[PDB]
Amino acid sequence: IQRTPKIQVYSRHPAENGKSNFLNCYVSGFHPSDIEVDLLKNGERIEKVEHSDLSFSKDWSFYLLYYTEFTPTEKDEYACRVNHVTLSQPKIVKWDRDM
Amino acid sequence: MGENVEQHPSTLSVQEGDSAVIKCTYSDSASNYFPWYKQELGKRPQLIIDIRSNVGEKKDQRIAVTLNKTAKHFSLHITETQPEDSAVYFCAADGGAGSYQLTFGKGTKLSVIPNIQNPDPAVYQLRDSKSSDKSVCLFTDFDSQTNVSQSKDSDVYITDKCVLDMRSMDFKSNSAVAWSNKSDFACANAFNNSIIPEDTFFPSP
Amino acid sequence: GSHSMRYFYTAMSRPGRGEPRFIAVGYVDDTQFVRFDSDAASPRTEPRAPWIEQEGPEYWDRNTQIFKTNTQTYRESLRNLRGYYNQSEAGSHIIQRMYGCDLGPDGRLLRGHDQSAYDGKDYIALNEDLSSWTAADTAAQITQRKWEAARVAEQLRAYLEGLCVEWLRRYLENGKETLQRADPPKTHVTHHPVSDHEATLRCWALGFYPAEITLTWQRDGEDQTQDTELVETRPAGDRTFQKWAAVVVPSGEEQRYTCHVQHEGLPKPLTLRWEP
Amino acid sequence: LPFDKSTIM
Amino acid sequence: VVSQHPSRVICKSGTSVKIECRSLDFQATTMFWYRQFPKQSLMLMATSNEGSKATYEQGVEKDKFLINHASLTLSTLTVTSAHPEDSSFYICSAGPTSGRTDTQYFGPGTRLTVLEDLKNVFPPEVAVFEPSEAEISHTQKATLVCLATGFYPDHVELSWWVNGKEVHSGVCTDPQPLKEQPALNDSRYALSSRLRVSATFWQNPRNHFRCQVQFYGLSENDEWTQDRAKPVTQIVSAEAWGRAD
Repeated sequence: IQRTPKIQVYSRHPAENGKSNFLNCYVSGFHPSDIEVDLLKNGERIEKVEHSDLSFSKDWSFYLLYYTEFTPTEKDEYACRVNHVTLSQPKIVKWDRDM
Repeated sequence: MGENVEQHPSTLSVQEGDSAVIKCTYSDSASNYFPWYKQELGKRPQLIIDIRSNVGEKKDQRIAVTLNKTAKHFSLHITETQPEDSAVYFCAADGGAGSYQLTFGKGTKLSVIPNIQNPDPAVYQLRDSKSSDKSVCLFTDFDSQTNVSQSKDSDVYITDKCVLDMRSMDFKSNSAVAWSNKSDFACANAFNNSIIPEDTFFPSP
Repeated sequence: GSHSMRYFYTAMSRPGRGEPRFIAVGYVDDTQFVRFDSDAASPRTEPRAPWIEQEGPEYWDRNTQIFKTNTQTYRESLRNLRGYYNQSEAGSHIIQRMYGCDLGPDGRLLRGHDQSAYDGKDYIALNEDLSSWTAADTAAQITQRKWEAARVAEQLRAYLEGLCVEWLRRYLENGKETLQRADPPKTHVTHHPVSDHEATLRCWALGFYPAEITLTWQRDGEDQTQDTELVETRPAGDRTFQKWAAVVVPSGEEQRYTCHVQHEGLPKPLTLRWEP
Repeated sequence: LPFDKSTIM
Repeated sequence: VVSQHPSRVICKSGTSVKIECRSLDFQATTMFWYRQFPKQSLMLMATSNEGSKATYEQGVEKDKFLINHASLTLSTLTVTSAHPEDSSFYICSAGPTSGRTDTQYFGPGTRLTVLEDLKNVFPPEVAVFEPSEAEISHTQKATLVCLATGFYPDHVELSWWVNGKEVHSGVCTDPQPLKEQPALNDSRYALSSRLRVSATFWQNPRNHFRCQVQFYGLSENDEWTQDRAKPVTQIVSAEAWGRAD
């Protein structure tokens, strides 16, 4: 049995335009462990993105935090592109500073 | 490899029915498993009891093990000793740094000297079932204080004392055998006044 | 207070893509302190918290020896489970294990754990008594027999009642300023209108530690359990956590709904209303 | 510190 | 349970003797190899790791003692070009738990006897001695004595078979044999044993007594240039039936 990943796109600290922050994409509740996760800046893949070490919840489903250093603005759009074996097509989740 | 297990005493003699105690010491704190092995003559070491670091004492019938992880020493306790308990006892600890192994003690030779209820020391002459011209000397039913010394002459052979148990009527008896190739050989030449007690029943063959 | 130490193991088979991968992560409560990954060029245990960097090279060399044993062991355990289920040597399978100890507020072994999974489903688990096992199916009953023969529960009880507890205490003292310091959350409510008649009221909580938090939207006293849109506690990425709860309320009724924030780091359970 | 004893399943 | 093969080996100097260590009912990632001389201690020689190189102890010649950890069930120890000083009791252990060593199960051991000349090997002569009448009337017990003589080497196992079924009650055998010529290096040994029954059990002529002495000697592949019979692994027995008076 294979589980589909839950995606959350958010910032480490409350987003203030021009102030340095961290762009976080938390993938959780998936099984098996192999997953492809990308951080997007205006529909483009961010080159230097780090991730947490593979761990899992009490229900055995895996969770991973994908993060990058970013400086938010008004005109810049941020998103997260996830692909898993349970996904027929990659799920893109847009970043909203009120989510 | 950073663990040293010391076993004391190296040898132990205990009377049948009495209690025996073997003490061991260990160096490393990574030691959390402590097995006890019993090895009978020419046979393999057999696991009799063991203890872990979360237990102070473990008892199995007559066998009991004690652990003091503060002073870093553990002990084996055998109560109501049987002559079957005679063997080499090894203790071990799984501690140390580097390569994983059981660090064993150097061993303890336990000798349970049997307790003879009614001694009837006697020297008998037993004949061959075939030749009937060949014979052997049997010194039997002697007490445990009696020692069977090797003869000075190399043409006479004397075996060591050996105890048998007749499980059916709780009868234990010590026995030693002697023989010679010299035709002139008499039982008295082997089991003489220095070995056999004064009350020895020694019939004419 | 109530603290815990947990180790999370993941052993993946990958036919044709090399030998099975073994990964291990350690945690003191909600803080990760170690990692191991057999996929590394030079596999060795690595620190993932500052209060563990002080441990000597023997400590790291000791952990690496343990995680190298598990890499060899889980390669054999993955073959055996494949055999128990009559699975092909072409498929990829996962063995997961989570074990560890709980300290009570009295600071003694409260309860110990050792659970294993196969392909994301319960396989075998050590029972509360730390003596017996619960096997999920007949395949796990083969493992149970092997583990009963090898006296694995007895081994675990000694570790959980001793070394687990002794090392957990050590990690709590060495990292007291972060592990024994509860972070209270940062509360604020936001108004985002969805329609002319209805609007969303989100109750935010940020920068708290541990991850245990209770956010409840109460309509004049009664909890709107079915009606509240609660999201999973998420990691901030700096040892802290975030969580929000949104309720779509009618434009004007904003003062009938109240949000209660429950946390360890708070002196009393907060009550919040929307601030225009 | 992790458990240093492992038994194959 | 862990086992070994062979249990006893007699070979000429310069031969390589291969000893197996097998975990019969479990998988073992590690096996330990010990050496046990008449001094009672268990001396760890090496640690066999699957499918890694063996770890040798201090003062153990990695070249004289080849260790191969073939499978999760077998480890072999090769005593390459064995000399009489390599004669020892080679015993192994394995346990189902990997990592910090836990419960270890020992094999039966391998008694290796390396001889510079294979012509000094001889089987035993077994004789059973009937009880004394003086013992029967005096104690109402009847002790039978068995004596195996002229054997070389020390490899011999004695058993009593009363009426075709093995007996352990009322039996006692010398812990170790004695040298017939206690001066030479190559001295043939003699071993004795005793079985005590009641006078009422010995007085029955239907009661059969057999003293069986299993000797471990030369093999089929071993060349024998001398005219006397090959001292192969054989059973030498002596028997006696009950006597009524």
